[PDB]
Amino acid sequence: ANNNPQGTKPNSLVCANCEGEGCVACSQCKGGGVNLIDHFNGQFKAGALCWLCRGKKEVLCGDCNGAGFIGGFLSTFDE
Amino acid sequence: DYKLTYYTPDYTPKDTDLLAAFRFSPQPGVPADEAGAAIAAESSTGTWTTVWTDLLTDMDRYKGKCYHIEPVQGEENSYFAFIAYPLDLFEEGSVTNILTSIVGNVFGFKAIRSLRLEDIRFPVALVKTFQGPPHGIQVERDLLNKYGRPMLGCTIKPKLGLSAKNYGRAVYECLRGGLDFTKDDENINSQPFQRWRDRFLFVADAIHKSQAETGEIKGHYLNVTAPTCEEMMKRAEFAKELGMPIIMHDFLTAGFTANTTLAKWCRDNGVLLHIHRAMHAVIDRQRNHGIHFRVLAKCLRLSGGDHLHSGTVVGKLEGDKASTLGFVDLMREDHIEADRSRGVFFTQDWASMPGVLPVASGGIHVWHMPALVEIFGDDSVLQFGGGTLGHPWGNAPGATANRVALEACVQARNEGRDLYREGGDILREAGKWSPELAAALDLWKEIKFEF
Amino acid sequence: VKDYKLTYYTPDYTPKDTDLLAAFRFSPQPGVPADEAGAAIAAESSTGTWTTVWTDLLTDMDRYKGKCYHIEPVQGEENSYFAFIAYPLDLFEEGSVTNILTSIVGNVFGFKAIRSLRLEDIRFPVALVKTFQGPPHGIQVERDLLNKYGRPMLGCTIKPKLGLSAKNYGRAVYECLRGGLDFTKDDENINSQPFQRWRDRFLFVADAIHKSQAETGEIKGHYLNVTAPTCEEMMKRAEFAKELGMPIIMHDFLTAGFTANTTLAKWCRDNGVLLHIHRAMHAVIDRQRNHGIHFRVLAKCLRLSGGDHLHSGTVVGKLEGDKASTLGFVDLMREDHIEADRSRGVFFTQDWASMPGVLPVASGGIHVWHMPALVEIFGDDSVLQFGGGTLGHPWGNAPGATANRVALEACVQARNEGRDLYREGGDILREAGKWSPELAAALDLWKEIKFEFETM
Amino acid sequence: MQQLYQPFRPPSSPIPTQFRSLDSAGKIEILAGRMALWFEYAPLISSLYTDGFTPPTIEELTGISSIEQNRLIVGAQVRDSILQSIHEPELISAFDTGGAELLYEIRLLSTTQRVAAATFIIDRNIDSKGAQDLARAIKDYPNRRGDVGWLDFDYNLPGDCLSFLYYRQSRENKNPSDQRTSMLLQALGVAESEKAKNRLNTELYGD
Repeated sequence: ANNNPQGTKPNSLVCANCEGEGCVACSQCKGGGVNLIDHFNGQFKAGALCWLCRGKKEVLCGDCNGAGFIGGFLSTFDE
Repeated sequence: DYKLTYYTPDYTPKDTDLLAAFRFSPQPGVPADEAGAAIAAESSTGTWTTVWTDLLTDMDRYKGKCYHIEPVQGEENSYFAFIAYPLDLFEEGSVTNILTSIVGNVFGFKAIRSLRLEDIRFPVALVKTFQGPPHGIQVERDLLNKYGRPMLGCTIKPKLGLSAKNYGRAVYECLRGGLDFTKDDENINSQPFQRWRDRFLFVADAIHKSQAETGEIKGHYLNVTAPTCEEMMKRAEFAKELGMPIIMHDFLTAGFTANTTLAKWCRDNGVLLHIHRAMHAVIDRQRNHGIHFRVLAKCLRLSGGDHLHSGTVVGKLEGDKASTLGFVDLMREDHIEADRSRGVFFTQDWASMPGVLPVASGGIHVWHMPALVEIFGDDSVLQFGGGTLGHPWGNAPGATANRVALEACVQARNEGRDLYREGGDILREAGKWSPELAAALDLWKEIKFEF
Repeated sequence: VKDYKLTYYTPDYTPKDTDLLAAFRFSPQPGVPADEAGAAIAAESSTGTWTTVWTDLLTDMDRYKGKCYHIEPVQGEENSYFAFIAYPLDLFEEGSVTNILTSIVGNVFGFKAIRSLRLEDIRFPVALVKTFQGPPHGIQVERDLLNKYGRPMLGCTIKPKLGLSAKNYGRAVYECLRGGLDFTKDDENINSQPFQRWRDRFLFVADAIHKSQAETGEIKGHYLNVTAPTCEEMMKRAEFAKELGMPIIMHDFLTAGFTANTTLAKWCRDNGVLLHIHRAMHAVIDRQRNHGIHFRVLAKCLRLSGGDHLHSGTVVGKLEGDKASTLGFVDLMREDHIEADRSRGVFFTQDWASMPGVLPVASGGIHVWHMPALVEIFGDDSVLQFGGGTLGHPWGNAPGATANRVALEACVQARNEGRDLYREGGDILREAGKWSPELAAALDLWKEIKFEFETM
Repeated sequence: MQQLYQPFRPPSSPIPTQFRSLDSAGKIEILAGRMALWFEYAPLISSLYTDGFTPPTIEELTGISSIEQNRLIVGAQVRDSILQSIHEPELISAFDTGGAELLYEIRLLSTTQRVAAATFIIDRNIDSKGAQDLARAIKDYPNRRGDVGWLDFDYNLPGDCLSFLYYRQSRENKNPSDQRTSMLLQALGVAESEKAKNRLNTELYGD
């Protein structure tokens, strides 16, 4: 996925990564919904649900934590 | 996020919404609309999205909505922002909850240089759940039986290093002369050189003597600010047992919980409460960061209090004088229309809640008597510092000087004369039948100017 | 030449949103017009004066004055009118129902110019509903305390009222509770009387509750009647019922009063007990269609004062107007915003401002064959009280309880699955009375009633 | 551990085809691991109920509170009542992830009047409040047998029922008063029949 550590739009406050959505697409199944490769040893085998998103094709975003912007008690450190 | 969902510029606010007006200055690069939406989101659920709120379709019932971001003229890189909060976010009877919910963590936002809270509007639905002033204005003017003129008070300046015996003698001298109230210094509670029970005893003795001797009703503000709540209640109960009619408190160092507790006690036990405003310049002195004082005056009128310090306006330039007149009108009156020229941002209706009495102080003398008498009117108290204890003859002569000057000015205002132009003339034709007023007019040479 | 506007009947006057509105239905004696009858009703409920003689002495006696702002005739009846009156917000004490009552209905009902007077509705502003406490818990909180989701609650009242010992009363309570019911109810007339004092009844009922709840695996409750001659005695009963660990108590708000009911509601709020409000001595007021106080007003005053459950009476059907009125004042105490609907009985648009709801309780002479209709009228936020429908089963109390439980579960399941309950009800119950003999006996005892409601 | 005297329990409950040969621990470990979607393992809790597993015990083992359990069972039942009749797959493929809290409100309508309600509620993205008020307005329609302009609003579709509710609520007023205008404009914004529309325009405008 993107490699912005924690970045906004050029002038706006909207976080660039999620574009203000607050949610991104799963990076394991690529929005597919089912697992593709066996991952650990065989307890997560291909054909079943995705091991990460549990079958929702949509996860939260790290830089902007569910807040459509950068700053505040969710995305930044409290002083 | 081209849609902001928090900046609804066409939203009109209800009559059960709490409105707030901020003046903010955004960082370089950030626009104004998004800064307003961010101020609305920080002081509520701190999200623009709906990834948590959409738990079971329980959305947007507990979020604020910016609806006006007009800019302020003169200054640039500085704007006004209006915000509307629902009513079911706040609890009843608690001012701490309102403060915590609004100004809790918005001031620590990172994408703004500075942020100030200028006004606030409480709906009637929320005004009716607080007690308010214990007594008010009409009741506290009927209890003391003093009609048709301001009240007179004196502060005792030789604060520290005075035995309780001498303290009582000075109080007796001042009160016997003709004053109404004496005031206890702000930082005299229980120091080792003068404990509080002794002070209370001798002050009560002096009050009883002077009141039984002069026929009027006298009083002394007794400072009950304590380290805990048990000590505060002990001091208040003892001051009531002696028969004292009025006490004192500090609502900004002791807090709002202690002030609400004391106000409820004072309502139940028939005592008047005078509120001193120490430690207030720490919050509101700079015009670019803090909490304007009219917001704290409103919060005080809500929680409790009968008198309130407000500061003189005899030498302010303009705007500041208009601002102080505005937030004096916000305290004494019952319905105030929006007039941005004198501070008031929103229309406030108090639903027949009693008023609060302004107090002027800070080194004023007899020559200021006309101006004050026509600015604050007759619903106020006038505190004198050196203007009473500095008379060449003593304390009782200074008391009589101030009393004579005040009654002369008010009698001259009643007849229809003008106090701006010919106030000094009135004082001069009054300072002929009395030596004390003549000595006072000769000591304070300040006849500065009028009109 | 003409009376100066009567100063009280101001037709073109819309009332502000901080005024208390009241709707009277009155009928005046022959030879009196309606306009000044309405103006006199407005002057009696306040300063009893049309003139201005007792004022003008530096006084504004026009801020404490009602104003009849609307008069209309009742369609379908001659010589009877509706008068609307608006009072300010300064006449009323903050947080007192006694004061509202004694200020509105104090003197006016004895006025000699009218032949009859009835108070049909009343509207409180938000500024006034915010100064009261309301129900101690509400609906969601009391559904979470008992942990009963997705069905009406079941309760039984004990018919062999008197002459029964406390130990025997406890045994019957136990038998009913372990059969499958949720609540049992103390008889209203039962206080500390020579044959059964209160502390003994409390002891044995608490023991039965603990036994049955521990052996069946869910939460059971009994409403203990804590009505006393004095407030101090009432507090002793309530405190001892809390010490035993009881979840719910009972009161009686029309013979004890509103002061005692407000005090008990505050106690229950501070100590986490639910409160059930019995409805006794009410037909003395709200029965005759032309005098008294409609029960809708008292339901509103109760939601203000305090109480979690309120009796409403089964309305399975008598006539569509009366059942419409009952549905009106059943939705006036569960919802949060009710729009004016003159057919349902509501006159003003009432807004409650996030005050909790109140569970309506259907009671009195209902049995198994009535279960479908009820389940679709009152819904899922309600209680169903059974009298002889539980203790009269051919072979005991526990099988009667089980029959009622099975019928209720079957009906709500068949409603969730999609079928309707106005045409498939009897068939639902006969299908459920095959894998269960108790329900079969109960169906054989009571005669099936044929509903003929709006089927088209 | 059996809990004494629960004689009101049904005989049993049906289980989907894929789980017809599992034990109780299999149901437990498939509920705890979410190894299905809600409408697959709702019959599993509905069946576990009938073996002496009280909602508190299942909440202790699996980890879903009783309110969620009841909501899921009722939602799966409503969905199964929808799919087995005249329908179109725009919604069954949309009720796959998170549609129970909305399916819990149309449970008051009979199977005849559920597909139209589902279409109306998913076409405009309405939450639980709007769904509850819509179902109540639909159920209140046959009671008003005779009123002002009742037969001009059809009842075989939810838009006209809700529009009639708004329209009859607006008539409790007089000349526009600036409050009737809002209610009428909100009524015309949901109606979907041309006869109701031309009546609403006949009364709001021109006449």
